[PDB]
Amino acid sequence: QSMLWVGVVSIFPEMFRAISDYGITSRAVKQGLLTLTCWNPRVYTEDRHQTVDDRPFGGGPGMVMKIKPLEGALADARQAAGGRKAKVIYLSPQGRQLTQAGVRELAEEEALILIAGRYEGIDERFIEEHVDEEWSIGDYVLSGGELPAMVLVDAVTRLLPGALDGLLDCPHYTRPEVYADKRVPEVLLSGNHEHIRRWRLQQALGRTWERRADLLDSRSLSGEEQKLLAEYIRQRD
Amino acid sequence: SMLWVGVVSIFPEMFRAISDYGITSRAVKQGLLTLTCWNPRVYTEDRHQTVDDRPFGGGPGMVMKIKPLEGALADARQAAGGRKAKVIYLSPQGRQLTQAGVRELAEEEALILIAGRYEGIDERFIEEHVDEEWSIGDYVLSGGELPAMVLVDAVTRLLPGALSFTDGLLDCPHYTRPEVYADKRVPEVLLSGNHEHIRRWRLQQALGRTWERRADLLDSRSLSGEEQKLLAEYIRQRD
Ligand SMILES: C[S@@+](CC[C@H](N)C(=O)[O-])C[C@H]1O[C@@H](n2cnc3c(N)ncnc32)[C@H](O)[C@@H]1O
Ligand SMILES: CCN(CC)Cc1ccc(CNC(=O)c2csc3nc[nH]c(=O)c23)cc1
Repeated sequence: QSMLWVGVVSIFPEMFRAISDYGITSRAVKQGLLTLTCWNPRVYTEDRHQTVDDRPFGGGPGMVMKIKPLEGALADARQAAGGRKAKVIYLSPQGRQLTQAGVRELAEEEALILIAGRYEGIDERFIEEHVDEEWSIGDYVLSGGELPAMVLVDAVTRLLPGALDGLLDCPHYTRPEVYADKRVPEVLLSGNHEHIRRWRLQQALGRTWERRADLLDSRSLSGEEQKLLAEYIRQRD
Repeated sequence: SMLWVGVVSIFPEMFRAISDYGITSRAVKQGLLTLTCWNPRVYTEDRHQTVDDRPFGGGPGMVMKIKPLEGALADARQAAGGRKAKVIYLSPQGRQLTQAGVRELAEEEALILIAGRYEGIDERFIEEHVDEEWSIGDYVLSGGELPAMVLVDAVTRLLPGALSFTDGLLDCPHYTRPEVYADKRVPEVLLSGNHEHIRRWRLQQALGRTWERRADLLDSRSLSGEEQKLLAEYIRQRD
């Protein structure tokens, strides 16, 4: 009955408590908006040492994940999905960088089977055969795909209806009015509810321009927001 | 220990995912990593005031107070000792983390990471105490705990003894046993070639895969004579 079924293929399923016990994903799991199941490839091995790493063909340092244990856990995950259209995602640095655009696309799916790789990664033929899409969470290399898998689940979950632009946010201020010789901008303490809306929007635009100008090349600035940005750039030291 | 990490988060027990598992866990055991947590809620004035307060000027949502954060931070600073500690705020508004930044962060002796929730943080605390602001990518998460864990993991691989985007290129494909799987056979160069044939093929595959998937990384990185030939040969023979 859940609006998104997620199956995670990982040798560390305990690690995923970070999303099952905490936050919006945890809430969604309880509310039944998200079914979160794990599939340890180690419980699909033929030896007592639960060996899941194989040597690489052509030498070189590192290990490759063993194909048969992965095959097992994937088949089992596919089985539990039922009649749901399940997209198989491999979390990989070589994948399509995840952006909110991709998150919206992934949120439209009814089932997601996420492969959390380890060591040097998973065999190319295994990808070629089973994987539907490859995603990266950013241009940095991590030790495994469990944290990227959890990041993907969290990002998509917020979009699931009931769980809860291209412009950075405005700065935020809370109690006290003055702290360590630093005072809250007057516009917030004494100002119109449309002039606070004005200032916040102007700060949003300005901070985006200052830090993430690329997000503004993508965006198409309106008349109203170009004037507030011009005001920001000119009213700045 | 080699590197000292202190995490300022309202969910300190979430960090069990990196302290108990993988390379980071190994590093903590081996004594290369020192992982500590600092809950801001155990620093309020009264145990009645929440960590989340109201935003000045109205609007929807909540903000994180300066005092609870300031307490945890001054305390985290104390435990670092004589170590030069860089204070990082994990935020979507920060500049995007790349392997370049990871290498820079790995050179540090101590790191104090600030994880916030969906609520903002009072700008004055940032202005005053934060040394760097980092984002893990252009997507919205509920909080900075997973980005904090991602930062710690990325950095700990670089710590000597614990064990794409290295040379600005993606990686080559990988193949393991069996020689033939699902009617697909391991490229001969790996089964029969020498250690020079293999280097050349792997480099050609890394170039080709980068060109195919992340052409932007190639606009940035300049291509050499040997590389352009390996890439031309990749493009022209791909099909
Ligand atoms: C040592 S890393 C990748 C090594 C190498 N670049 C490769 O994939 O051939 C091992 C695993 O961590 C995951 N991973 C690492 N960095 C990632 C990132 N930036 N985004 C998503 N997954 C990542 C993937 O599941 C990958 O198979
Ligand atoms: C209070 C302002 N929020 C909009 C109502 C903006 C906002 C703040 C904090 C978050 C939570 N994000 C992080 O803590 C975070 C920390 S690092 C990071 N990297 C990529 N994406 C991220 O969401 C993050 C999300 C939105």
